Amino acid sequence: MYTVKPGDTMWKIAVKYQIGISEIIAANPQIKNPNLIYPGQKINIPN
Amino acid sequence: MYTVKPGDTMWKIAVKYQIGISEIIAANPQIKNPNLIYPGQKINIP
Amino acid sequence: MYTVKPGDTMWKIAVKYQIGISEIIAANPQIKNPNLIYPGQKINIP
Ligand SMILES: CC(=O)N[C@@H]1[C@@H](O)[C@H](O[C@@H]2O[C@H](CO)[C@@H](O[C@@H]3O[C@H](CO)[C@@H](O)[C@H](O)[C@H]3NC(C)=O)[C@H](O)[C@H]2NC(C)=O)[C@@H](CO)O[C@H]1O
Repeated sequence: MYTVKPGDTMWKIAVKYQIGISEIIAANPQIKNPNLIYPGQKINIPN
Repeated sequence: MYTVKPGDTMWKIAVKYQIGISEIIAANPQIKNPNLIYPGQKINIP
Repeated sequence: MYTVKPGDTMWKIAVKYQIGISEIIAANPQIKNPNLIYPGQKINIP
């Protein structure tokens, strides 16, 4: 549900959606490490 | 067939040369982490 | 309070510590250019 933008970190995404980082991680169990994601990939955000 | 220069990122090389970001990443599976590239590295242009 | 590993960038260190790039930049005003950190350099992680 969010397309990663250049420079984004998980904290920035968490700030934008006002949700904890661990909730975003739990929505994406296929991700090996968020340090491998690149801009233009889309991650799921639980509402 | 592009040599990384200081200051480059994979997104900047894709935007500057008009290559899609998923295409440049898929052309370069030898880059373990697309966020970490170094000057002098050669990357493939699809 | 953290030693830069070969292969670290400020963005990778921020993502490891669950913080943002501005926060790690703010903590390190001795770093002239946040894109350029060196192996073995000591930085602050707040
Ligand atoms: C896929 C994508 O574009 N990701 C973005 C990241 O690339 C970008 O981080 C910056 O990445 C470059 C390239 O890896 C880093 O430069 C490297 O930095 C190290 C440590 O200083 C240095 O040894 C390398 O020589 C140098 N390489 C080059 C080619 O100059 C740069 O430091 C990263 N910047 C930061 C602040 O961590 C991040 C952040 O802009 O965004 C991703 O979206």
